Amino acid sequence: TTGVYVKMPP
Amino acid sequence: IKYRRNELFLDVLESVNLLMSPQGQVLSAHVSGRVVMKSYLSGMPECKFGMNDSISFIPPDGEFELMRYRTTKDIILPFRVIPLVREVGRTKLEVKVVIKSNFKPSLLAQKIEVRIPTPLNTSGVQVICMKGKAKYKASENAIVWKIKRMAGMKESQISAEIELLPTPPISMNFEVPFAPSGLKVRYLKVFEPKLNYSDHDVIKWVRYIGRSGIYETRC
Repeated sequence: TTGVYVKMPP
Repeated sequence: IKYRRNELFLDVLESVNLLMSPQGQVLSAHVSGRVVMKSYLSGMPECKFGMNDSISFIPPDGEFELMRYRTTKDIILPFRVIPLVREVGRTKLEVKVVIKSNFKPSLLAQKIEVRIPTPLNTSGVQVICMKGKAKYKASENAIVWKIKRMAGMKESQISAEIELLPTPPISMNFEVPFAPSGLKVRYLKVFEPKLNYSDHDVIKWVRYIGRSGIYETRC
């Protein structure tokens, strides 16, 4: 993974 | 200005620069970065960014480089190059370099490449590497050693032999999933007081992309 985004943890 | 799926994507882009000594001193290093935020939000919300070491604004619906930092202290050096050169007669040059990955095994650094430079009295280069795939490009003049992807905290050696002829530092390159600067997006409060969509009602996305600019290591 290098461009894959990831959900933030609010 | 009105969407049904409310998202935004935070881009933390970096470029960690290094400068090591044959022994192990970090003669020089730093990182330059900018954070781009690609958004598609309904209305004109005043936001609240977060992080380590928080700019408020109303995002130009579309794409815009939020800020742009440039840290210099306490930097994460993604790789640790360490070479061994052994002389002989004037016939051969013994050279062994080794790269090291200093990060959480749960991450994969990709697009890796080491450039061990040769001399001009080069006749032929021989090399072996249980991992990766290298060749001796006579034009550019070096032993480009490329690696597909590499996990963290692991080791990897490349032993070559420069056949001299009768008569610079090893540059490295790499992309990572984390930010060398240490930065981290804590929060991004989306707030449009006018319309009915809430903050913990938005879909937030954030990615860390660290590129290697000048990652040279004196031989």
